Amino acid sequence: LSPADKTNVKAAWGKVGAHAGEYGAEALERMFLSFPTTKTYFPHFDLSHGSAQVKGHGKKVADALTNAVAHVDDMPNALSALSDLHAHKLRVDPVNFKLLSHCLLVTLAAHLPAEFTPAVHASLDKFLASVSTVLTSKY
Amino acid sequence: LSPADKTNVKAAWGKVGAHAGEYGAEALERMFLSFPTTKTYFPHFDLSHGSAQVKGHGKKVADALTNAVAHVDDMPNALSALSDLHAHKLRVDPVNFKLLSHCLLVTLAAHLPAEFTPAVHASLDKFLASVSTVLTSKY
Amino acid sequence: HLTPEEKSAVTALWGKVNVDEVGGEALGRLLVVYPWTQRFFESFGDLSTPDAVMGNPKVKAHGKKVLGAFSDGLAHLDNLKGTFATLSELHCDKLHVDPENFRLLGNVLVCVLAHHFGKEFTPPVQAAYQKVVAGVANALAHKYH
Amino acid sequence: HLTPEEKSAVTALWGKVNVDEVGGEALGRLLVVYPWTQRFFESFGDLSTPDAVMGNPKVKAHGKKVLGAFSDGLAHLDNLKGTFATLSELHCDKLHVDPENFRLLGNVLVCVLAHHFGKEFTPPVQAAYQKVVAGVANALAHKYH
Ligand code: HEM
Ligand code: HEM
Ligand code: HEM
Ligand code: HEM
Repeated sequence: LSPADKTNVKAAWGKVGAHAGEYGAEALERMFLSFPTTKTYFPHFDLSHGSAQVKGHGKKVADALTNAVAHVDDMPNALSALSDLHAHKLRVDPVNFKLLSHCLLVTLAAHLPAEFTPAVHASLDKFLASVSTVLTSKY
Repeated sequence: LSPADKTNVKAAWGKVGAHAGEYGAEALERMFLSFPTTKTYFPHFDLSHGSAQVKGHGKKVADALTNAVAHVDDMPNALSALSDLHAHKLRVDPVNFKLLSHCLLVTLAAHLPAEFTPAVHASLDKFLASVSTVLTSKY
Repeated sequence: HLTPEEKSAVTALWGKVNVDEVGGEALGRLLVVYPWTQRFFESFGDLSTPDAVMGNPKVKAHGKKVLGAFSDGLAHLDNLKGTFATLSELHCDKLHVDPENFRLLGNVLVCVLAHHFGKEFTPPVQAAYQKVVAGVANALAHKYH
Repeated sequence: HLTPEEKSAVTALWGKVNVDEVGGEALGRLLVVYPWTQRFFESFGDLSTPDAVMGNPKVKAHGKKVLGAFSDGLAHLDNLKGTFATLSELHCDKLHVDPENFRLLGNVLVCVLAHHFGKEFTPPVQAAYQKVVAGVANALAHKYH
């Protein structure tokens, strides 16, 4: 992750702004619709459209991503508890992280047309990839 | 990785000993036979059985792996030139790194039956995965 | 396997797609985001900078051809395997392109459609298009199966 | 697509495979090396340690069943898709196993065969067995295609 990537990601996530929780909920909804095998990880969840549980989970995921953007240089230390949770208690298959990264990128492209230049797209792809490796680093 | 992973990998690669170049040549031959799409990366090579070019390349790969074992705590700094080569000049598709890792594991299993316990297998798989991520971190 | 509503939505959205720019955008974004794919296009000239990639006439024309292939596949959703037989031959036996790159390009195209259509690219529309691009990649990768 | 020599070599090597231990060993090694696959076997007891995994009677019996399925697939190399239709249904529409784990298990089995047979597991034999396990994984992943 280069300093240009860091600048691009910080700018894009700043223009995301206070819409982060809604964007994360939308990304989770897109993941559930496009890849229904991802829904098996939320057996006790209500995953219908407009669900408050999905809203809250999207807010949590977005806040974790905001913290990661705040700590790009210290992501492994910032995401240690999350990595522990996902890799050990959840046992989440690492392909689902690619799926969620793609859905997050699609949400960002659909909501920020001007910001989604090819360079910003590459920077966000690399940032979400690094987040995924940190969350799967305990395997 | 882990300290136990480091101990297991060091023990296995020490048991490899002075057969490292031959083992690397065998792993490259296995990769060429099982995965013919890998051969495209080496067009000016004679890739027939017993080829001296494949012997020398296997020696080079094995020596790089020995250096990585010796610098398991500083692999990104030890493998910087190699990562630059493979990502910028050669532009190797990252799936071939998984292919070569599998062929190396198969060579190790076939040559060291006693050493290839499940724990050593897991440690070696983790070590080769980390080597692959270091070599693919410069696109 | 698209429902009639999914097929209707996909066709309606594809009706408004610029057949001259979208394929070049998708191909250039693939080359920028996954720069190991540039190895297949070394005869296309300068690809060092994102600006150079997105300003390449060769990239634009090749993306036009790829978009035309996608349109042909969309017009024959029930015969994807037979539609892409020649292209599967060309990509596997001649170019040795890993099938993972087909899904990478399909996801890049989904991102480009989202970027172009905004709020109209709803999650159901995205799910239908994900099914479409997965089918296209599977049909293109048949030679390795 | 196996040549007659590849088929003969695969059959000859499989004739010497211990049908009571190899499958359990391969399944246990899959669980140890890819610990997220343990998610699918939480009714199997203790899997916290590699020793506990390789000492699990449930793992041994399930590995026996998986090895029997592999032997059945090897007996019909030209009808892998039809041989694994019921198992593909079970793994996809009931278990939701990502098809990457099928290739992971095939590669673990290749490693186990190498560890058991040593010098007999020549690179040509390994290439034939890689073809076999790739075909088996493709047949098992048909439901998602
Ligand atoms: C960028 C990627 C991801 C981020 C930032 C993320 C973030 C989070 C956060 C913040 C939590 C709540 C932890 C807590 O409250 O202590 C959580 C829980 C959880 N995550 Fe993720 N996650 C990611 C990827 C995934 C994926 C790909 C899946 C499955 C396909 C997944 C499944 C779960 C599950 C099942 C929970 C438990 C929530 C519950 O049971 O209430 N996560 N994640
Ligand atoms: C553990 C993984 C790998 C290691 C340790 C490794 C190591 C090396 C080394 C030491 C060199 C020589 C560099 C020099 O002489 O300065 C090299 C070159 C090269 N490698 Fe790798 N490599 C790995 C993976 C791969 C893979 C997976 C491929 C392709 C499928 C590949 C393709 C090449 C090519 C084409 C060259 C150029 C050699 C020549 O043109 O003479 N490498 N590698
Ligand atoms: C995923 C969907 C894809 C579609 C629908 C597609 C479609 C096409 C089409 C229509 C052509 C022109 C064939 C001709 O002019 O005779 C072509 C050629 C080519 N494609 Fe693809 N392509 C796809 C993916 C890829 C990817 C991912 C790569 C590389 C990473 C790639 C590399 C090439 C190359 C190098 C050629 C030039 C070969 C030639 O023109 O004869 N393609 N493809
Ligand atoms: C790759 C080749 C594989 C083969 C040939 C195979 C074969 C089998 C067989 C024969 C059964 C028994 C079905 C029955 O008793 O009715 C089974 C069940 C099962 N398999 Fe697989 N398997 C494979 C891969 C996997 C993988 C990679 C996983 C998990 C990561 C998995 C998870 C399961 C589970 C949880 C069951 C129990 C489900 C049930 O019996 O209802 N399998 N498989």
